[PDB]
Amino acid sequence: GIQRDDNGRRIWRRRTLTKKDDMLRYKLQRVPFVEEQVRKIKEVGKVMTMDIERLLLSEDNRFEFVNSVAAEATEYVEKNRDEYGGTKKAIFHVLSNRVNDLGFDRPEAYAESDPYKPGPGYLKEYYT
Amino acid sequence: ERANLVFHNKVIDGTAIKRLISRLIDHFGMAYTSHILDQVKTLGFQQA
Amino acid sequence: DGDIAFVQSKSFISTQGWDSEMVVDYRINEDEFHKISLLDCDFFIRKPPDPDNDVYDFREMYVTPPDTDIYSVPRVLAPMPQKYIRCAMSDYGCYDVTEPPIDAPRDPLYKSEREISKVFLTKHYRNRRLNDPEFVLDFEEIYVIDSKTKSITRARVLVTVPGGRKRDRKDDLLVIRDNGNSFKIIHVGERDDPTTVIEREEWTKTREDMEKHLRKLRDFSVSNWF
Amino acid sequence: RILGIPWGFLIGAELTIVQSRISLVNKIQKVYRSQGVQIHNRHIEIIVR
Amino acid sequence: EILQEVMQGHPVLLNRAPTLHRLGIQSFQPILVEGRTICLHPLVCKGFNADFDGDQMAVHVPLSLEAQAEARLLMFSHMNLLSPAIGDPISVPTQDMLIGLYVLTSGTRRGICANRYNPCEPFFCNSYDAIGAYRQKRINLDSPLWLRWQLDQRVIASKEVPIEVHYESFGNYHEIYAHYLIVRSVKKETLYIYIRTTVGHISFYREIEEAIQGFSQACSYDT
Amino acid sequence: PFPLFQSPASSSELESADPDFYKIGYVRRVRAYGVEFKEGPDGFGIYASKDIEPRRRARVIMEIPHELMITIRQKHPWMFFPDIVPIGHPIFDIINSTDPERDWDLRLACLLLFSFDREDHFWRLYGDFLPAADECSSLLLATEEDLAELQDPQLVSTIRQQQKRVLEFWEKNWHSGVPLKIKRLAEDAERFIWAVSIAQTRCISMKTRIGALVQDLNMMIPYADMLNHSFEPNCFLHWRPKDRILEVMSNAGQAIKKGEEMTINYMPGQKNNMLMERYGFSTPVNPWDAIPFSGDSRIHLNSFLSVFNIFGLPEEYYHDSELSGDDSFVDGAVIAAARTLPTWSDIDLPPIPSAERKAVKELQDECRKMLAEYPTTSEQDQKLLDSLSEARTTFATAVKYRMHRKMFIGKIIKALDIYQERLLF
Amino acid sequence: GTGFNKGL
Amino acid sequence: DAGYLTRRLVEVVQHIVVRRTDCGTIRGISVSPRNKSRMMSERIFIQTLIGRVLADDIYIGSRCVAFRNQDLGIGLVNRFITFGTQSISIRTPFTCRSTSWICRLCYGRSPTHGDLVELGEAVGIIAGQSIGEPGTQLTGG
Amino acid sequence: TRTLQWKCVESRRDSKRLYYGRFILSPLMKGQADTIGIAMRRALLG
Ligand SMILES: Nc1ncnc2c1ncn2[C@@H]1O[C@H](CSCC[C@H](N)C(=O)O)[C@@H](O)[C@H]1O
Ligand SMILES: [Zn+2]
Repeated sequence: GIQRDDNGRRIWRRRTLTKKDDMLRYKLQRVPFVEEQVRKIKEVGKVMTMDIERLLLSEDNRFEFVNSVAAEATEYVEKNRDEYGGTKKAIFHVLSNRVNDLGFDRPEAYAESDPYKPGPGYLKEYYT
Repeated sequence: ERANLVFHNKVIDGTAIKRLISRLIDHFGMAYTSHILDQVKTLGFQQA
Repeated sequence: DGDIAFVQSKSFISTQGWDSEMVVDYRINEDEFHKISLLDCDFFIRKPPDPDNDVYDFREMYVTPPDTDIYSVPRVLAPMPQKYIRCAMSDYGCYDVTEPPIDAPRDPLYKSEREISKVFLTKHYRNRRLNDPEFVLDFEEIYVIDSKTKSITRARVLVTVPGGRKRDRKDDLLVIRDNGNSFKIIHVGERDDPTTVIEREEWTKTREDMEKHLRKLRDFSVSNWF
Repeated sequence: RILGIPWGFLIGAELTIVQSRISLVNKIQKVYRSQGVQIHNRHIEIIVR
Repeated sequence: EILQEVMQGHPVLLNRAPTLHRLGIQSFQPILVEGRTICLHPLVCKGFNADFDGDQMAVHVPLSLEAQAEARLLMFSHMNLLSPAIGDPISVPTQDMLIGLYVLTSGTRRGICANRYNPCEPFFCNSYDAIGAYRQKRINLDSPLWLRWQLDQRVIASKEVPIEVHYESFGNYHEIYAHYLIVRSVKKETLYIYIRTTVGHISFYREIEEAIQGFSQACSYDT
Repeated sequence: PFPLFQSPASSSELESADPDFYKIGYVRRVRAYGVEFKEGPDGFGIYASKDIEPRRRARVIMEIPHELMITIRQKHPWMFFPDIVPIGHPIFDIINSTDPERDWDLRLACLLLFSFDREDHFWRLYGDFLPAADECSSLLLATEEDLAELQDPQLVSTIRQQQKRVLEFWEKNWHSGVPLKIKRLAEDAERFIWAVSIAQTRCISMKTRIGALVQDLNMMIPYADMLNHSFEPNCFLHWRPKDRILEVMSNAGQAIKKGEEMTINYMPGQKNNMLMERYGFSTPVNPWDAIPFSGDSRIHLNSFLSVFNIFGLPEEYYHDSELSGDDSFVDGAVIAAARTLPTWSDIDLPPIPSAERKAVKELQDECRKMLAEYPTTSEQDQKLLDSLSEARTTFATAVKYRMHRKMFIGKIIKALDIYQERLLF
Repeated sequence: GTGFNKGL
Repeated sequence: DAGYLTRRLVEVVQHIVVRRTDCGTIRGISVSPRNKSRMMSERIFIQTLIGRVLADDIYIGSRCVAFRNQDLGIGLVNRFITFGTQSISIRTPFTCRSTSWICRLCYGRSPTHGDLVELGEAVGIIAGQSIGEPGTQLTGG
Repeated sequence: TRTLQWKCVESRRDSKRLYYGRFILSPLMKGQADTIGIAMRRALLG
């Protein structure tokens, strides 16, 4: 059990994977060309879609989850009436908070600006 | 992390793609498959 | 030449000249035997001690269903050697890549497993070791372990390399074909491209299928192929 | 008439009910399966129930 | 500008007046678009049976915060992909979406359709080079090619013994299968795999793999 | 203050674990958030990689998929989830021929050995990170030399009773007539002892809902057993049924500082003898360790509870930190004293300080006797451990168990001392 | 659905 | 005609809602795979047992392979076929101890969500639409 | 009001053999951006 050398320090067997794992070499690689996809997903809003499902994974009844979200969203707007009207939505703020409560990081209410917007009067036309 | 898909090599058709969507939903969930459908939709439209 | 040291053990019980479809009451020590795992059966060949597990003793062999203790006697169909030889063991089979049903979460989308139908034991030339600089495989002596029949035989090998038994073994190229039944030795310079091998087999198959499809037309007898 | 008062109607009606249940679902599924329509038995058993 | 930010995050319900399924009414995130017509996703137009010879939908905006909650969390298309009738997908690609995928996976011409006479191809170290060569018009979509496979055996082919095994006298033996080449050795355990496929199969496989990785990176729970 | 001017470039016993340890799990959809695995002479352990800022609800720390675990029902019939035993396999007959309530560890040991034999099972890889026969601290592996030094006739008798039960089970089910698929699982009697030791020291019983079925499973979760034990844990185990993921969640509203160890309570409340019997370790701060005492002398526990800022019902005894300010003395050890010490209390009857002072010395007069009963002192044992350099780890644990018990007696001696004088104010 | 019980 | 049939179908079961977890019934519809294959395909026989909640334990010798109130997946169903068991009793809407509602276990696993159905689901209306929707989808001798 | 200017908005180097870069060109009149993007893509690839 306990083993020490002359200096008095403790020497222990470094537990290491003796055998070899096939899947280890087949899964550590990452694709290099998803920069446009990840940017599109965030801009579209599918990042919340995964978060919405993730919350439902730890839930027992999806009808109770939406009632709890609606109840908490109503609580948010009552406290701060002049915050959840435009770029920030009461429901999205609840969802962002509930994800942040799990220990992950999301922007507040999933709100995103347009860094490339030229002027105040220029609104982004959508290419249908 | 590399995804452990299956390299479909012969052909895919209406029945083959329908099975693949079913397996993707049952393995990755609807949020992943919803994004996969959009990529598949773009790929099918582009190559058509 | 280069005969391996013909040592003798204490548990050696020769199974030569025994009935095939009969079991042996006793149980063998797996440490003393080569364990060959195939799809339908597990094959045991006596393993004489050696620095590398290359020496085979075909004097006593046993076949059992996969992962089972009831040993039997394989259906020997060839004059197996009575001396220790070094054989290179290479399996022969197919990959059964299947898509299992998904019920539990995160179940694998595919299940890739390799099924072994035959195992080839290629004798080293003059029983030379792998580490020997003059190592070369003697393709004349090849033994096939068939899982379906639970039998072991000797490969019927056709040598087409000019030079006879005195040829240079370094230019040999064994060409296994027809479900591991046709063994042909050709010069390495005559190796077919893998693309050619695939296209050649596809051309033969589709040509026969096309002819059968066209055979039902009533002007087939007065038509040409092109 | 074979069984008594508390069980002549108890299991007699149950036999009619149970036999009708399997018969009804088979006939309904016969139409949809013939036309290549896949519907789970749950959606039909609820109607039959 | 106020309208653009107002609709942001506020789902609306799209209803087909000749309603057909449970998907006849569904919720989408509206985006302000040009013109005077309602653009709709091609996939959801099959759930609505929305033919494009003429159709008009009724759109309703939930007002109460409870209604907006359940519109976003219960009626969105990303959470209703399986038909309750049997549990089968509803947003399956159809029409020219299915045609394009079929053409991609319609691989090489085989046998007598590929060679005029009885015989009696490029090697790509990775899928990126195969795609890149296709972009540079070096190879066609259906032209056969060999892909150096670094993963495990993954392609779905009929379970058959190798067509031909080229067993060299030095211990290296190549196993030519109907769809891939495997280079094993006796001295070593290299296990080199080369897949005989097309750009189309690679493009289809890469599209699925990139979609998964792109979705995973965007939803970076690791950080 | 620029980064170039700033030049940033202890705990030597703890080294970062093998990266393959997390990698072999990471490929199997195992995610650890904000934590890292460190190993040392004591063993493995999970330590925070960053400050865990508290949130409204519990924060997810680790996730383990169901397919990576070994699970067996606590109640007959014995059904294995992520089913690994094939139908008709002889190992099921061995498992099914066990005591329904006493041989839970044996049934897990058979599965543990069976899993190591399976080539596709994940535990054949994770088994390399399990402690060996010498590294494991379970008392089931200890010999008479460590058991005699343990100095506990009740605990030694129980341990030696288990050793006979485990060894005889191996003899019955691993004779010469077993199939090779069973014989190779336990080639020698010693290995099966190690298998039971791992099963006892790493089983995590929990009520989990798998699909539509709810049951109690003697689980063998990997990466979650590595969490050490503490009666005041900073995290707990939560089973998520929808995706069959076992979540390790830090307590809600609790901050975890950088480098702090993440711990869970293996048992809700138990004495050190139970922990030694099951897990082979003891804690001097156990709030459930007892000691026989004569009922003739007793004190007013309400005064005793308040003087150390202990509040709540006896089922929920705990200490308040900010009220005490610093109070480095008070810990979980003195909380056990509030239960095991003979006490008296009326509705609101104040105590007599002189009578308690008459009894505190009388109480402490007895307290010196138990320490005299053990020939060695508390500091003598720990001094021996530092001087010791070649011995089995079970010997060290046996030293620790009697050392912790002696300190538990030593702790209450000081506890009564400070309590007696503080009663005046 | 969401109206089951009384939302609590 | 199909649209008219939808209204009648939804009306008869408009009140059916999943309101209880387990109704506590003990009776279960027994299905055997050996007396059935003579008439219908085996593939559809799997679908009848997919998403069902088992009403009684299933044994293969002394080995227990499934338990009461355990959901049936393709893995369990295929096991029954391979080993040729016949005493398979499952919970169905026929076996629920109610007619104004249905419990989660008696109904089974929701096809849409791939898990046990959640309380409050308007499962009756879903059943009505699941039959009426294919309404607009319904020689050589 | 503005002049036609370009800028690099994103630049990543997550390898020694994989560089990423995103560039913006603005303002552009209607129909010009597609022409520039198509021709630049052809020049970049071959
Ligand atoms: N709080 C604690 N104090 C001391 N040892 C502990 C402990 N919690 C766990 N252990 C040790 O761990 C065993 C239980 S299994 C826990 C995994 C182990 N800590 C490891 O590093 O691999 C106990 O038998 C004991 O030896
Ligand atoms: Zn019921």
